[PDB]
Amino acid sequence: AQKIAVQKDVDEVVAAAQRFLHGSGDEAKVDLQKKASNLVQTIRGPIPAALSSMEDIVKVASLRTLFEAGVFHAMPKGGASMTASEISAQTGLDKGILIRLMRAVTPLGPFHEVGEEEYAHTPFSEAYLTADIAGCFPVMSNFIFGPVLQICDFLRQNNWKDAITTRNNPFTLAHNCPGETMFEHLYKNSKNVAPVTKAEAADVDQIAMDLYPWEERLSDAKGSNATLVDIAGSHGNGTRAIMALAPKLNGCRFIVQDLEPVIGEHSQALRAEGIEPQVYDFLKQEQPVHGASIYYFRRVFHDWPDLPEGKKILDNTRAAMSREHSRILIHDIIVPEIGATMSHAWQDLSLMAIGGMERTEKDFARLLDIAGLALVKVWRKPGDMMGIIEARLK
Amino acid sequence: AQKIAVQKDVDEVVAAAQRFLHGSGDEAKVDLQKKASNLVQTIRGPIPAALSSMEDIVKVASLRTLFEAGVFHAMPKGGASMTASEISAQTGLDKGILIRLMRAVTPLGPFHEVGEEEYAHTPFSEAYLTADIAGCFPVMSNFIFGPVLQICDFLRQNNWKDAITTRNNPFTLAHNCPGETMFEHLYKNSKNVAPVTKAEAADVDQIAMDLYPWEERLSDAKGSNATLVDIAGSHGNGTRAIMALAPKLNGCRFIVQDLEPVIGEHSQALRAEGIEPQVYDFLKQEQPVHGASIYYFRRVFHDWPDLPEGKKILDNTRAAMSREHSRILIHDIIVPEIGATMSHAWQDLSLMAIGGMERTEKDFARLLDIAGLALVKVWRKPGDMMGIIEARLK
Ligand SMILES: C=CC(C)(C)[C@@]12C=C(O)C(=O)N3/C(=C/c4c[nH]cn4)C(=O)N[C@]31N(OC)c1ccccc12
Ligand SMILES: C=CC(C)(C)[C@@]12C=C(O)C(=O)N3/C(=C/c4c[nH]cn4)C(=O)N[C@]31N(OC)c1ccccc12
Ligand SMILES: Nc1ncnc2c1ncn2[C@@H]1O[C@H](C[C@@H](N)CC[C@H](N)C(=O)O)[C@@H](O)[C@H]1O
Ligand SMILES: Nc1ncnc2c1ncn2[C@@H]1O[C@H](C[C@@H](N)CC[C@H](N)C(=O)O)[C@@H](O)[C@H]1O
Repeated sequence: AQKIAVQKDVDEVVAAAQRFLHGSGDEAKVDLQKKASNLVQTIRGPIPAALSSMEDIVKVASLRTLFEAGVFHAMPKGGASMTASEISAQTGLDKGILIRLMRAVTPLGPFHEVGEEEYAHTPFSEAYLTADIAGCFPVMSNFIFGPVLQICDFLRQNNWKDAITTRNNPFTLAHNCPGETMFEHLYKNSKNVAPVTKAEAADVDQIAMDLYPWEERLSDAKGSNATLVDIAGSHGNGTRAIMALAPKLNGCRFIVQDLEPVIGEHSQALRAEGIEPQVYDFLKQEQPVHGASIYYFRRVFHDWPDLPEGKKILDNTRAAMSREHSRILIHDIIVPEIGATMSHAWQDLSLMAIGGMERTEKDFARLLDIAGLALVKVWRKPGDMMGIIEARLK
Repeated sequence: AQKIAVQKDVDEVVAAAQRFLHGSGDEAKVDLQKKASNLVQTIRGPIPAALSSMEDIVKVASLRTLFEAGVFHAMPKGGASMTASEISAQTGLDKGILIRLMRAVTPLGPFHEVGEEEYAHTPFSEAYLTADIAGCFPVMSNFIFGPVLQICDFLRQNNWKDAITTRNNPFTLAHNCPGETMFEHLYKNSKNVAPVTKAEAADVDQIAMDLYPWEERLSDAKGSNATLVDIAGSHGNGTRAIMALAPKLNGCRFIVQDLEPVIGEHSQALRAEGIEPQVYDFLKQEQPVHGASIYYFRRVFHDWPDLPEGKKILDNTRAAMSREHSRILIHDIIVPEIGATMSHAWQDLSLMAIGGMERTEKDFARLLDIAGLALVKVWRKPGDMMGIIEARLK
């Protein structure tokens, strides 16, 4: 047979493993994870591997059900087992459904099938209980997955032309709410604000904030100029990072603006840590606080297309700047023009469903020129997916 | 670090590989594919691996869009490349959308990113163009995936109780058609009949038909008794298999019954190969042809719950039998009670969305007793997922 295929792929895994296990602080790790995948695919063969999409779908379905139904929380941590019966008992999910669902997440899924109707946690299932995953994953599976699946349906309505807008997209199609942006439609139900703000807090790859010199720029600023605004700062974790990074400071104003339901959830937590909670909308208003150090956008612009909303953000902010004292900092993923990762692809293509997108370097170039903005410098410590786009008035 | 984790998992892959590469005609292969997956998961780590559900989702989305938009067919086979521009040109899918979508299916996806806006087929993407995958995959992604994703939503409506029925399920919820069974709602639009009949024809794991002695049983039958009926035979590929298996025959009637839109698509193809195309409905009618060799159900019962429809099938067929001359053959997956595969899980849990299910041996036991039917013998050549349930009147 073509068992030969397996050998070559095993060899490469073995090879790539050896490399990974004697480098330092990267390409090695990614390459090995890639050669590891090739093996699985090669073992299965092209035709059986095409069935992976169906397998993948039920697994995401069943994981989502199980997590919502309280199964992850009812099951004992540390790998102690529990029965179908005892689980169903504590959650009220149909023991027959639960048994069937479990089959999707034991054979390889993050659970362990100890024995007949007997299941256990592993660290991979327990990872779904951590702040990052537990804040992120439910929101995505309740509100985003179904839309991403309907991308095909939306573009088919336009004979594969790009009709996507912020208010007419696979999200509005799937949740039947044409005209509303994703945020608008979620915040209308107030029960959603807390989960969504937690999801907005999720930072799985640990964003690097020592990427650009805060201490230097902010404390070379005299008086009213010395003040940073985290626009759409949400929680404010970005601000707190910055503040931690430079305490080499005087009395410096630190403001976190965002919509009202967001400002509610985090306000007095922010007053506490010493930050001004300001309610602001960069779509219906011009930027209030004038002539500041820098106006800082973190994981904001990828929510938006270049026009209309993209230009209006930067235009409503040009209003309150200073030709040479203020500066603008966009902090977001910079997609390579070749060799994108699945980390790149899943964030970008999810946004696609709500009319957002992740931007190339040349994509950020277009955005700046459109708003008559001059690129000062792009900060990136490569081996790191996010850079900062620094810019000024032309 | 815990680079140790990678080593142990590499070792096991290497080990399981060596075993697989000196067995014969199985557990070896599955175990290696399992240890291969562990490695990928271990390399990524529990928290980053939880993000695999999001990655998996966009990949299925983007594959579905690309295949529908005609990209798989526009691209040259054999690994010759083609540009974003030349592809968009031949399909009219937005070159900007196409570029973004491609990122989900190059890094590991079945395509190869030759260079900037330059992509190529590999045998893994070309596999999507084969009869099995190309008949199966579109139907699933258009009609089934979205429902499977909404399993959680449906059961949440019932506080995780099992409300699922053949006409009230995640399918009726997602496609908004409460009251219709999956088949009813698809056949209402006649453009769907041809794709769905091709999907029904899909047989990816190559079902074993030499599993039970046709030559022996059929040709020990005198006269009007000697006649087999493939109920819901669709295409009739099952019948043709059987006929090929025994030509050691006299003039033996071979009938393939199914609903009308199915009988249309395949009728004169079946008359041709010498088979009686009969229109029949085992929900609204009793079984016409009386006292036959055997009544044969292939990949039928997993479309149905035990009651109502399950019992009514066997009851409408008991009508036309012979206490000791006729026999009933259910041919379907037999789920193990432990160590289910993802192959088991994806078929069962998809059905779950339309109120169907795959059955245990003890599950088939319940079904038989409920219809007052006696188990003669279960045929299985293990290492093979499907058996036959042979049964008679009690
Ligand atoms: C789900 C709601 C939001 C959290 C608001 C989110 C919006 C953001 O602006 C954002 O930063 N996000 C995430 C960051 C992250 C990075 N590592 C772990 N989490 C994230 O998962 N989901 C989102 N995201 O991004 C891919 C979305 C995609 C489609 C709709 C909405 C969003
Ligand atoms: C999609 C429509 C059907 C083909 C009618 C199908 C019904 C069957 O009875 C069947 O046998 N099927 C398949 C067999 C197969 C085995 N290996 C490759 N294909 C299959 O994919 N899809 C289905 N299937 O089963 C998991 C479904 C699941 C949910 C709804 C409908 C179905
Ligand atoms: N019209 C709007 N005006 C101002 N902020 C908005 C608007 N729409 C959405 N947002 C906020 O943009 C933020 C997007 C967040 N994902 C980013 C928050 C934060 N900068 C972070 O990096 O995590 C949310 O907090 C939104 O509430
Ligand atoms: N009420 C019904 N009565 C008779 N056949 C039905 C009914 N509903 C669905 N079917 C058929 O059941 C079959 C299910 C197929 N997946 C199986 C066909 C074939 N036995 C095979 O193994 O591939 C389809 O051909 C349906 O048209």
